[PDB]
Amino acid sequence: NAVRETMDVLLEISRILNTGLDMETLSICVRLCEQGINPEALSSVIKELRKATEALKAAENMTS
Amino acid sequence: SVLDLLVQLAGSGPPRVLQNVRYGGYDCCHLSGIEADVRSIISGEEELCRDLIRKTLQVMEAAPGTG
Amino acid sequence: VSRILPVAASYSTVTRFIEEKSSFEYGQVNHALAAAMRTLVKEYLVLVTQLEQLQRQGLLSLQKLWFYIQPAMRSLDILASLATSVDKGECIGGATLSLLHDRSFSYTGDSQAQELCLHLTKAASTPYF
Repeated sequence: NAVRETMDVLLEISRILNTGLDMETLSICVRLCEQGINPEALSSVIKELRKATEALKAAENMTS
Repeated sequence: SVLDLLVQLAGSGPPRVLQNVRYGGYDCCHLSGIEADVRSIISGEEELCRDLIRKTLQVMEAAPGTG
Repeated sequence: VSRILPVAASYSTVTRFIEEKSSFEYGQVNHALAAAMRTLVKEYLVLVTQLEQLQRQGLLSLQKLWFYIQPAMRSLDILASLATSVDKGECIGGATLSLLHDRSFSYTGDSQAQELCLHLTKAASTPYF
């Protein structure tokens, strides 16, 4: 229960923080952090994949 | 580290443009000014939405329509 | 004119088909098929709107309408043929889905019709699925 409450607290916090991490994205980041993955590397990968996803979604939208 | 990652991600969402009593000296234009500004923002936003939908329809009516 | 008019005839058939098959009694499959037809008819109306705009600009004529309408002529012929066949056999449920499969195969000859029918078949199977 404590894990779930921390999870949805982080969800609300990120939503206020104008960063928009979703349910499973937050779970994945939690699992990586307990796996021993640097938060900064996680965020860098997240931002790079956000940019790549934006570009790819634009391209696929005009490719529909 | 999750909080740090959230910190780096912060500000990455879409920006938001819209989201006993007075002692006789508490009479302040700021409260009434804020109310006026809010009621301005509502109206303005509605007319902006109307303009944007009108522009979208104007473009579509100038567009071939099959793609 | 009479070469183009079959498109409008097909349209009057499609409209009657939609109206009939949007009554609850005619079944959810037919309801969704009518909804898809309503989308297609909206597209048709948009096309005719654009042609009206070009009329109102004094920039269209006869053969241009005949040229512009040829893709739409084929599309509407196909749509009305499907609607008429489904109506005349009063197909419901898996019967109608069967008919839609077979028609989609018979309309393999033209890619426009193939794409339209594949869209329709996915959409209509969504309720059935």
